[PDB]
Amino acid sequence: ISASRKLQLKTLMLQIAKQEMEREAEERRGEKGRVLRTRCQPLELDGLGFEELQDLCRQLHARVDKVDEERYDVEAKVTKNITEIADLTQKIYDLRGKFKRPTLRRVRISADAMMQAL
Amino acid sequence: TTALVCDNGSGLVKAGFAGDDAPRAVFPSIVGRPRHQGVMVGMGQKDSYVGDEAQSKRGILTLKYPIEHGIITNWDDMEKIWHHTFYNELRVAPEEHPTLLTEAPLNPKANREKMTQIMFETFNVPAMYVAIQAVLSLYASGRTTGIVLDSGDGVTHNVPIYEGYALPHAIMRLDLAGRDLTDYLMKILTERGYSFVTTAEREIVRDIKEKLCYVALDFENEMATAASSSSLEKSYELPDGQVITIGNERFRCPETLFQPSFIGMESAGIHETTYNSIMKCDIDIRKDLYANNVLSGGTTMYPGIADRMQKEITALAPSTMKIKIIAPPERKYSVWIGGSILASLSTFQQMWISKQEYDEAGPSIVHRKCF
Amino acid sequence: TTALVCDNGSGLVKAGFAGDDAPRAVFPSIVGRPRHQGVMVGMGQKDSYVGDEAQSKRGILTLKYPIEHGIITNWDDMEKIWHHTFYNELRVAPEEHPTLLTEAPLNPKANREKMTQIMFETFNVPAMYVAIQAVLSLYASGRTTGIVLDSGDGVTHNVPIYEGYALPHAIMRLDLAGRDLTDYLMKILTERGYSFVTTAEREIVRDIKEKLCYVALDFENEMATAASSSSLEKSYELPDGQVITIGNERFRCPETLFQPSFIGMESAGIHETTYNSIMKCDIDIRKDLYANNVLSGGTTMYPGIADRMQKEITALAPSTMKIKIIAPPERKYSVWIGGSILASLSTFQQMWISKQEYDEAGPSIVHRKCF
Amino acid sequence: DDIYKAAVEQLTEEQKNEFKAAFDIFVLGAEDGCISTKELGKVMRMLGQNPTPEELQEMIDEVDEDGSGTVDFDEFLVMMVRCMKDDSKGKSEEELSDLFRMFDKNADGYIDLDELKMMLQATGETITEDDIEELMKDGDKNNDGRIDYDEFLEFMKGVE
Amino acid sequence: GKRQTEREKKKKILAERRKALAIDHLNEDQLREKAKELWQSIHNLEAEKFDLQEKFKQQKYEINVLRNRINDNQ
Ligand SMILES: Nc1ncnc2c1ncn2[C@@H]1O[C@H](COP(=O)(O)OP(=O)(O)O)[C@@H](O)[C@H]1O
Ligand SMILES: Nc1ncnc2c1ncn2[C@@H]1O[C@H](COP(=O)(O)OP(=O)(O)O)[C@@H](O)[C@H]1O
Ligand SMILES: [Mg+2]
Ligand SMILES: [Mg+2]
Repeated sequence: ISASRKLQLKTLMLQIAKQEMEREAEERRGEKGRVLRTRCQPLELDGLGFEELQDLCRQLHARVDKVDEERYDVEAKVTKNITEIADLTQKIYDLRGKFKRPTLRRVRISADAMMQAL
Repeated sequence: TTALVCDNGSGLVKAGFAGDDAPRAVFPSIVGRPRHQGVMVGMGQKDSYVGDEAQSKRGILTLKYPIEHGIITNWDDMEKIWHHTFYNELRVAPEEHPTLLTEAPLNPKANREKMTQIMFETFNVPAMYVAIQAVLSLYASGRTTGIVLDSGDGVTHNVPIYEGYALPHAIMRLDLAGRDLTDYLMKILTERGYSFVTTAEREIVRDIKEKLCYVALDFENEMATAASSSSLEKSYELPDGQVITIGNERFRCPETLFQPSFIGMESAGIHETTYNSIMKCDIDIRKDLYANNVLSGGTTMYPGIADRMQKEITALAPSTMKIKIIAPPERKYSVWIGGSILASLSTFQQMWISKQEYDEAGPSIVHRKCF
Repeated sequence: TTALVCDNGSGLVKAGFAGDDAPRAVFPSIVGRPRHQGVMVGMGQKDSYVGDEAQSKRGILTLKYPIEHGIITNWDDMEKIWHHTFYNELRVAPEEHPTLLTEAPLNPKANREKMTQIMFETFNVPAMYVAIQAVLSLYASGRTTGIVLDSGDGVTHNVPIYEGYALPHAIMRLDLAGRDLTDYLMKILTERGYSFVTTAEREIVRDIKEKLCYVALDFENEMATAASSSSLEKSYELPDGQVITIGNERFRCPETLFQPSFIGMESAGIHETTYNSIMKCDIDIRKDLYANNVLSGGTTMYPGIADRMQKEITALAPSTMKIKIIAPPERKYSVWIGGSILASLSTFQQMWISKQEYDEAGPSIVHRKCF
Repeated sequence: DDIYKAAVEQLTEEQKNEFKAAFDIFVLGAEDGCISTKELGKVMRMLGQNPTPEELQEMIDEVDEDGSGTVDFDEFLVMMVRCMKDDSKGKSEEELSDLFRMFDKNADGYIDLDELKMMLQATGETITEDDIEELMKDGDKNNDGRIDYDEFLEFMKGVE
Repeated sequence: GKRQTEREKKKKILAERRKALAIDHLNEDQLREKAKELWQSIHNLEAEKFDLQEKFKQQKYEINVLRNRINDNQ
């Protein structure tokens, strides 16, 4: 078929995919927000004595430090993920650099203007 | 700041700031004192014209190259050339710019140490680094393997590299280069009557070689054809008239590359030292080196050399391997383009020889880890 | 969850999840540091290429196997190999999977204890179990009796089993295996002019051995035929051209198995150590062992060995017994298939060495009831 | 017309006036404004940024195939938008990776032809045997059993 | 890999994450305000950990993709 028509169809597909990705991102954001709302339970502090409220706060802070520990664990895991991502990128660039070393440079800076000085 | 990628070479000094496509200023490296007496007073006659200025007043000068074969034989003249390059062709004081010189393989140590001592004491650069002229030419091709034949004007050297690991035991450096071809052409021109003797007329013979000579695909057939017909005789106009006609001197001058017995050298041509350099490598990387043979340097610009060399190597090599010869159109400045690319890298930014390091270990720092 | 059936071996590491037909990832067990200098900057050059990656860059590496003869001589390299196997070839963290290593018979204790200590401390598996490499090969054949000759690449061992009761006093372990055959082939190739010396070229000689060599049915007749005609000379193309022609080296390399006097070893061939292993057994189970002789391991893949061995044993054995040699087409992975079957059993599910047990008794738990 | 009018706005009304002045520069002039057809080659000669032979071939396919001897304003601007650099640089590497990951619903590490067909028909475009099969010839260059990662990464180079 | 060093780093970071405050030095409204503030802080904790999980999932998918494409070489 004609190249222009196929290119137009490819452009239509890419734009539709981008729109779907943005809509799915909106869905992910809303779903994550709602789930986060569900994770944190409502607090009813009305008519709470010093002992009850203080104990509840201490329990909440203990759970907070537990969350700190879990976030440290998942942080170590995500750093491992980042490290292996970097290793994969390094290996891929190594495979591509068998023929793509002179790719990164800048040429034709100022010498193309200077011609009639001599 | 930006780095200065200088490239001393031997015959043409090529320099320019890192990160561009072509050197900013390219000019012959000759320093010529006047030789006659001089009678006009107040004409403002200097004592030494360097660079491209001495290619216009060459009628009354005695040009003498300060670099013979890679090595530097006259340090005062080389210092003068560097001073000119920094101050008049680039107009950037060296106190605020790193420099990246280039050096042929297997050169004397004292040359490199004196070079770094000059750059650190006289010009007082912040940091300088010396790199082998073939690795840069491999950078410019965008490869990471391959065996590069860098036939400059001073010395022809053939450095094989695989996967970034250079093979130091397989470097074959041969001292036949463009200058010997100029001398041989000047010597065979005498067979028709044209005598060039003065050191100024060597430049005219060099121009003849550049504009007319070409490498024959098959030597004997060309010798037979030029001896019967007259379709090869190309004429050329000297700087004063009296056109000359070059016959079979056209392809006999650059043939010396493949038969160094013409100028009395014993060694084998550039077609067989490449095969020998390959065969010294390990048995498992010979296919890749066969497929990625790289040409560089000025003297490899002869019309028709990328076919003669491929034919010769295909004759020598096993019949199954594929022989491919990479001959980019920007051959002459390949080393400098590679130098610019290398100086523009972020990973390389900590390999410079910083001045405080030189102050602590002396000029012998160059042979150390900072190579 | 699923169990990891790893099988260290010596020459090829075979691994995969329990319950399949073939190992998921099979790759040579070699770790090769680069040996040259390396001039390209930023190429991303690592310090050690392991597994199948070092069989492609072997031109500039010095490959060295971490397992010599069953035993492990270089624990750091073996740890590196295991780490690669778990993380890159299977991509399953070991924190959530039991492992089933395999070990040759009659190996040093310290090797096994160090293996279990590594698996429990570094990789931190839930539970690991070590099994003898011949019982698995007997599992894969679907038998329950029989004497199995598992001629691997490191060590050849011959474990007889009857009705599920192994006979510990009749195990005949011989240290001739595929590696010694590779070295002997590399040594007899020099009789035609081909010299392979580098540790990288040992791989080329191994490929020659795999693709060309075969076991002769009768040795003297083949030696006489190859010395008169030329119907045996098969040619082979090196990794760079220059084809080579192997004459009577074809059946002389694997003949070392049946005459270990060729490489100077005193002991008797694999045709006579099987008969000796049988004769040490009781007088009433010799018929069953004669009828169910099993072959396994890589080195028993030579074309024509299942007939030579049967002829030899029939010559040695009494004339009435029937000699049958089981040679399944999936010989190479027989041990691993058996390992998968064993790990998939429900009755076996309580034999693993659980981590709490190791914490209570130390690494010496492996010699205890949990064998 | 949506893509057509987008290309129209690519060379906006200011650029339209500039190129109309240029057209008056290289037109025959001193005439009724009947508009010739050779002006599309005259602009190629005048600009220095000569259109590629692909654009001229497209013009021949579109115009002068019937020997009209003139170029429509619509066809003239069609040719003009085909010479100026209305490039999109082929999106971005991250954008390509995201779009291809969404295309790889099966997470196969590549794109399958069924995946391609579903993605295309999810846009509403008529994807029949004239598609896919031609795209097997055209969209998939390797045709090595699937559409591998580098195949479609390089396939959408410099495209919209 | 040298889990002692990892545990020491965990201890240092947790000490950085350690928050010890007054528990019997505020009135009922101040106590309720502190409870609400702690609730909001751990709510931000839940949100951030959800983000971490999502980004880790994305990273793992990209790791699988890159591993597949690098194995596709040969
Ligand atoms: N177009 C050309 N054709 C043939 N020979 C050339 C051409 N250009 C340069 N040369 C030869 O190459 C030499 C320049 O080589 P060059 O690469 O500048 O050496 P260096 O490595 O010292 O820079 C000149 O002396 C000349 O003899
Ligand atoms: N098709 C074959 N023909 C001949 N020899 C082979 C063949 N395949 C493998 N081998 C030999 O067997 C060895 C592999 O044996 P293997 O069973 O993998 O040992 P391990 O018991 O350590 O796994 C190789 O080193 C090779 O020498
Ligand atoms: Mg040079
Ligand atoms: Mg085995």
